[PDB]
Amino acid sequence: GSFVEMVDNLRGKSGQGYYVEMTVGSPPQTLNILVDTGSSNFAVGAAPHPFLHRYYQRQLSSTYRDLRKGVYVPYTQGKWEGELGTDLVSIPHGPNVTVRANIAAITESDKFFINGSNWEGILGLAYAEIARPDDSLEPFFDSLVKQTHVPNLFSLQLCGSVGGSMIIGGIDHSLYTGSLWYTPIRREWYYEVIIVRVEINGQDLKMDCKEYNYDKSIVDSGTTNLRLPKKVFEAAVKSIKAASSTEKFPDGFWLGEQLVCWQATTPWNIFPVISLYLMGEVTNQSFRITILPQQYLRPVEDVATSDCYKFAISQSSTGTVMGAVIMEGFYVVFDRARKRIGFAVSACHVHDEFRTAAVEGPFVTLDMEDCGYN
Ligand SMILES: NC1=N[C@@]2(c3cc(NC(=O)c4ccc(Br)cn4)ccc3F)OCC[C@H]2CS1
Repeated sequence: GSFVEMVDNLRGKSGQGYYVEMTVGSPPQTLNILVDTGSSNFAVGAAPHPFLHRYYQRQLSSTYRDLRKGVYVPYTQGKWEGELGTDLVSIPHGPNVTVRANIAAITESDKFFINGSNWEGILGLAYAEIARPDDSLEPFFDSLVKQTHVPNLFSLQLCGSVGGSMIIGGIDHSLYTGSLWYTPIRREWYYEVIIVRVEINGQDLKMDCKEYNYDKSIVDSGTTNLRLPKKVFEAAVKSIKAASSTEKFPDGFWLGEQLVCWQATTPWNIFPVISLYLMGEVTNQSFRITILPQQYLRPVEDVATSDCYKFAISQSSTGTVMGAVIMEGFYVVFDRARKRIGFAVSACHVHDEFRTAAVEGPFVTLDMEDCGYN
């Protein structure tokens, strides 16, 4: 019921995302559902795709209502297609409630499900504006807040076989150390934020800060990498290269086109910290989040032809995406009631004896509004 009963309600595997158990229909059908703050549709497998463990069978549900409307969602790395309806939805290890939510019954997809994963649909937690087919399709969390007395916020602790917590309706103070710092949500569509400054190992990148948000910056648990606009990526790598001079590496590595390996002997110490300064709550005030190489150098456990690592910072043409690389350092509070997102040092982030992930402030930063793109 309460927040204790929600601790540790997330599961997954490295590179396959975090999922929460949900029930849909009556009687309740159990599905595992990818937690995605980067989209706004609740969409589940509804047909026996050979790689799904379980799927939504509408014919078995007494409370199912056909909306007599289809939906077609292409995106860069894939597509799904489905039939809109509504049904009763519960979260067993969430608040003690049942709600009537929109469901897209997925009937055809390409490169949407992961071969080998233990989830079979997606929970988009972002805002109606980016819901398919349009913002009249009320996102799940909107329905949850409207139909109940669950407070309008949730928080995510992503750890990594991975685990974590999704606290629906509140904050659990044991999941973080130090204090929460809040950045405003710039516009309620994605969880858009504004980055005001970037440092590699204390050294500023000294770019026009608008480049950091071209054409936007988002917090997205449905993306693995920290993704950076192309110009920003170029400068960051050039600067990460300079700082990690001790060893040299091929161009293909930085591009995520090869891995690089060490004996059972990783010198994380040879790699720099990365700091993002975010717009703060108050005029001219910012704060910074700092991640370790333990967040951006990801063990590739599946290398059959060989301890290898993927460089998990990549180029974007869609703006900055603070994906799992960022969120695994932090307890992240999606404070929808106050249009703000909070960051605190996660009690489960992977670090060593030399260095920690950090959230520090306040700092004084001028023209922070100028960093947003229009
Ligand atoms: N936010 C995102 N949403 C998606 C989307 C995301 C995912 N995510 C993952 O598989 C995933 C997450 C975390 C880790 Br760690 C590893 N993998 C799977 C299918 C999707 F369709 O939906 C609409 C846009 C699309 C791309 S961007």
